[PDB]
Amino acid sequence: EVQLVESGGGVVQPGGSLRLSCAASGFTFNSYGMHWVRQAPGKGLEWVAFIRYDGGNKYYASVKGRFTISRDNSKNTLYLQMKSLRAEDTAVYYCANLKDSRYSGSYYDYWGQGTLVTVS
Amino acid sequence: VSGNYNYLYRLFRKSNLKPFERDISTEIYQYFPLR
Amino acid sequence: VIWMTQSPSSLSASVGDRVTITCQASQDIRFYLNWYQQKPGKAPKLLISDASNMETGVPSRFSGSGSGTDFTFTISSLQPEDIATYYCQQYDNLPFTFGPGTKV
Repeated sequence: EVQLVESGGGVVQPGGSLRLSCAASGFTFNSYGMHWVRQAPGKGLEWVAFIRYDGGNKYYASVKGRFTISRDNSKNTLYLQMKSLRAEDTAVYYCANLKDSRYSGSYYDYWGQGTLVTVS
Repeated sequence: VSGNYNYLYRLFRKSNLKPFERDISTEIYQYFPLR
Repeated sequence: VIWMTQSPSSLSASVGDRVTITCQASQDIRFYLNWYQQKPGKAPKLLISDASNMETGVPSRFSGSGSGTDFTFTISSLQPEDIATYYCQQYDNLPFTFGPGTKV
């Protein structure tokens, strides 16, 4: 079965940093692009970042200049490095493979469970 | 004399074209894209 | 950046009623819209891709259509299991965006 497992959440102070990771299994992780999406309590879904299958091109949302997206295809692991975290960044962070006929080409839609990050 | 309205051009698009690219879509661009 | 909006933001309906949700894009995104359904405590589930294509396993009571800027999501007959927040998402260009979300 296909799984995406987020970890590395927790509580940090404003101006601090936190590195999140998502372990992938059950599918050809290294052939797909990957997305990060976050959702704060009381709000809707917010797209954060996207990285291509080869770890080459990177795209960012509100977070550009602070967050960095990367991956290691030998470990099937997706990373998100968040620096200069603000109170506004409190959210549940999901890793996902979003069905996309234009850019990633993914024909299947997968989501993790999400990890909570609190800034205070 | 009455005006030839058969010829059209694109005025609105979200991005610029690539060499020898063609775009004939008529979805209204943030306006009807052709005039 | 393409801005997405949905209407109504919240609707009241009973079981057996017909439910329609409107999604509107600030820019023409042709037929590259996804529809998601999210239940409390769970990750979003994809129901419709490319504006009108149904995902495998999705009940026939769900449907949708539209192109350009104006898209519609429909439930032909609301079930007790269809109480969720519905989102539309565009993937015509990066960055990708989700709508405000509609509460059923």
